[PDB]
Amino acid sequence: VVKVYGPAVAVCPQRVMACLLEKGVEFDLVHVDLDSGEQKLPEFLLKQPFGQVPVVEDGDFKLFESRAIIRYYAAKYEDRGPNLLGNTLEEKALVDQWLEIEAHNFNDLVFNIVFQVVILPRIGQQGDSELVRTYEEKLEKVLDVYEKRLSKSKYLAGDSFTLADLSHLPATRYLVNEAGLGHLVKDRKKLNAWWEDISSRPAWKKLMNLAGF
Amino acid sequence: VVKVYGPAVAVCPQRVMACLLEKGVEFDLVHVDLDSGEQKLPEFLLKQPFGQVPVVEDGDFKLFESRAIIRYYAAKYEDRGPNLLGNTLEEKALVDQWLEIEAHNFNDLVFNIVFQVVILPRIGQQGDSELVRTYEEKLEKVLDVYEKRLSKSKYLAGDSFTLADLSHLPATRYLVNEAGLGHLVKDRKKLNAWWEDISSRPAWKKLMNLAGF
Ligand SMILES: Oc1cc(O)c2c(c1)O[C@@H](c1ccc(O)c(O)c1)[C@H](O)C2
Ligand SMILES: Oc1cc(O)c2c(c1)O[C@@H](c1ccc(O)c(O)c1)[C@H](O)C2
Ligand SMILES: N[C@@H](CCC(=O)N[C@@H](CS)C(=O)NCC(=O)O)C(=O)O
Ligand SMILES: N[C@@H](CCC(=O)N[C@@H](CS)C(=O)NCC(=O)O)C(=O)O
Ligand code: NA
Ligand code: NA
Ligand code: NA
Ligand code: NA
Ligand code: NA
Ligand code: NA
Ligand code: NA
Ligand code: NA
Ligand code: NA
Ligand code: NA
Repeated sequence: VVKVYGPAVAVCPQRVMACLLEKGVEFDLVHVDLDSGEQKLPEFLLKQPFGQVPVVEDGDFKLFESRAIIRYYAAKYEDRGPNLLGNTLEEKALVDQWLEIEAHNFNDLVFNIVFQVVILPRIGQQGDSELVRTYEEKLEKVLDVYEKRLSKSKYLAGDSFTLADLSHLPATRYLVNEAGLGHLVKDRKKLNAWWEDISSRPAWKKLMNLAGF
Repeated sequence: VVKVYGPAVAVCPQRVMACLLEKGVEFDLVHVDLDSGEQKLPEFLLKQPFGQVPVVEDGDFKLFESRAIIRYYAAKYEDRGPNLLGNTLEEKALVDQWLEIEAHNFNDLVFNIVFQVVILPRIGQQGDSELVRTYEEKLEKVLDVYEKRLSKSKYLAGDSFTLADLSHLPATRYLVNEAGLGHLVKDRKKLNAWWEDISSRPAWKKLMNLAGF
């Protein structure tokens, strides 16, 4: 049984768990207490040498980097559950393109925002609201590209749900709830409909029930 | 024949071209003048809607995000030239892990450094040396993990050269030349040997001959 390391509430562990749930892969969650810096101490650095979560252990196989992990499990269990990768090399490439868009254009801004608005106040530090503003204005321009895409295609990589969509679930939820920036999605009709669809999937609802969201 | 858009000198176009050269894929380079902001104007935004390079056009197939592109061509031409992906799903996962390490842990720091040290002075702006210092200190800690890995494995993802190594070529060259931070590699014996190996590959030398490096 796969072991997943990290808090249930954290974005990158959730990305992994969402894929495992979609693919029907049993796992055991091992909390790592990011609040207290457990991920930076020697025991955990033997598992993830950059001191970040998640890592997975699957027998004597060990893997980190959330987007590497979801690609691995989507392939290992391709012929079960939803096709998350695409079939043809061109379909697979479009999944990869929209993962790459998620991982930089989108997530660099969303993380920055959530870190200032949500993470830092929890440890007694004021966020930099002016900086958050700059991220918000960049993110509107990124999401205008999403809206254009979703006007043409039901999901990001084509007409079916894939890893590309899945990878957005955890951070987007924080963006539109805890960070108070739901307008970024609600202002964009196709994006809003996409969000209400993907975030209502049974695997995601199960994970949110576990996490308390 | 594949069309690749972007300057020959730029990092992400070079990442793509390195893969095409390794795989023996013919291409035509279409310069995009980043110096003058061509990538932000309407004509180019029809090709890459985030206003960045590269994009590839391969008949009526269009793809952007450099790491999506190199995965596509490594798969489309798997049975020719070097195996860049790995064979087993676990080998492929380790390639993906080290691509993910390149794409965030490594490249976020190297880009930041090169932007301040190299890009901004070329447009008449002083870089923020204090900020560059902070990046340099983070990057030493990242590269200590690389050194540990390369003590155990010839290349990053295993005993052979893969996409994981390839993806580092363009930015590392800037880091150790134009940015003046060659000590980051030279200080680390296994990393230095890895660098002198991968950057001497014939495909890379050909590309550097084209680019003027
Ligand atoms: O330093 C931290 C500590 C945390 O507990 C978390 C951190 C950073 O980042 C959060 C996070 C928030 C938003 C994102 O887009 C993202 O990639 C990660 C994570 O959920 C939880
Ligand atoms: O705004 C720019 C303009 C550019 O011409 C370049 C930019 C940014 O980034 C450079 C760059 C430099 C270092 C990197 O690690 C990286 O990912 C990209 C690129 O080579 C060339
Ligand atoms: N590129 C990594 C990012 C991992 C990451 O940022 N993890 C966060 C949780 S979402 C973390 O461990 N934060 C605490 C820290 O960085 O100290 C991946 O995708 O796995
Ligand atoms: N995530 C993108 C990054 C592309 C990117 O940053 N491209 C740079 C060149 S290396 C660019 O176009 N810079 C100019 C700009 O951002 O305006 C990819 O990997 O393709
Ligand atoms: Na990780
Ligand atoms: Na990340
Ligand atoms: Na304001
Ligand atoms: Na698009
Ligand atoms: Na919890
Ligand atoms: Na691109
Ligand atoms: Na990038
Ligand atoms: Na100093
Ligand atoms: Na390692
Ligand atoms: Na040139």
